[PDB]
Amino acid sequence: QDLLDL
Amino acid sequence: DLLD
Amino acid sequence: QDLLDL
Amino acid sequence: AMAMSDLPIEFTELVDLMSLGISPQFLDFRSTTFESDHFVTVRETKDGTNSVAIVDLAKGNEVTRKNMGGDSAIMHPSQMVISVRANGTIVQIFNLETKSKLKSFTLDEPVIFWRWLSETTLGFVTARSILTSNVFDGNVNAKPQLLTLRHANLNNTQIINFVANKNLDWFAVVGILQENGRIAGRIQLFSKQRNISQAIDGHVAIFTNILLEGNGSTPVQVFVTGNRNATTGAGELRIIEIDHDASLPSQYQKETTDIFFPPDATNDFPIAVQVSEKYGIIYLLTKYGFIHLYELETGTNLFVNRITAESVFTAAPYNHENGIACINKKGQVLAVEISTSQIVPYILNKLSNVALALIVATRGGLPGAD
Repeated sequence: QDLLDL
Repeated sequence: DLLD
Repeated sequence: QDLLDL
Repeated sequence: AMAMSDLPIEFTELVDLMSLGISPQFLDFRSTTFESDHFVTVRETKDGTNSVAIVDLAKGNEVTRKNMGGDSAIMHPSQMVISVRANGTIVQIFNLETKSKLKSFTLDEPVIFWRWLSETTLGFVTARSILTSNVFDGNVNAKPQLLTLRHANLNNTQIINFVANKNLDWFAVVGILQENGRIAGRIQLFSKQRNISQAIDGHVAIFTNILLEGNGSTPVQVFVTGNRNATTGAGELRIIEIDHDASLPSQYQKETTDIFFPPDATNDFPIAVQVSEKYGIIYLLTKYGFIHLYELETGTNLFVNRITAESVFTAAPYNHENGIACINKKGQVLAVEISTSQIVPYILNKLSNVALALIVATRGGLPGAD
């Protein structure tokens, strides 16, 4: 999962 | 090769 | 102790 | 509080990626890499036969598209060199103007994150180790030299940054994790000559230099780090000296400054930090799009402004490391740079502002009005 893309 |  | 006071 | 026009900074749009045919699905931190203000690299995974778009921001945003078979690709800060990795294990670095394969090798454990530490050196982070490679050394089949092991505080985080100083003997690896509904940041600091690491909290890190009064023309090394506490919401910027030279009389006095977050941005956090050594300016960018300009010697916030409504997911230095560029979720690459030719008008307006404020204070309870 991409945290910066939340 | 991953590119050409 | 630590490298820096951070 | 202020508009872009009234602040002494210039705002540019270097490119609209979406006006170049770049699909919005590839505008994320892992698909669009931003290593400097020279190239933007978009990995288009679309039907197995993946492609890469290299957007040359210098030569009028020229798009060089080639089919590639990897799961990550990045460009050099200034040269026409592309590094490509597949399965996290097979790595291949090519010069695109000589058609020559600069590097080709296979790691034992996969690489989670990589970034160019300098014009000569490329850094790797795996699930457990931190490695570094001199890709211009001439040894094509040379695997990267191990730098150190990952500190435990970085476990169960996603590594988002890897920074070094100019001497390549101080390093910082930045990972983030999800905590208390917000995003918390962890940093591993590493001194290579001491072979020692240190664990701190932080979302952003950079190494830079600053000339202090009395030290002649010899700079002093400082480490800049920004953090927002996932529990309390308190945000802090810290500037601390590294490896002071005793022959220098003046040393940098540690500075800590509060980072401002408006009431609507409770889930915001710092995403980038860049420093202009020439002007002594710290640019701190947040994920929501707020830019903060701090003065380097004192850490004092010069101003805060919102440069975009769409979230940003990656940034880089701009001009000749005098400003900051970023890519927002829409695909706009926006650049912010202080402009000294605008500081005098800005000062004149602030002086008018304080004169007026004085007058209204005399209308209140300040001795005046004659």
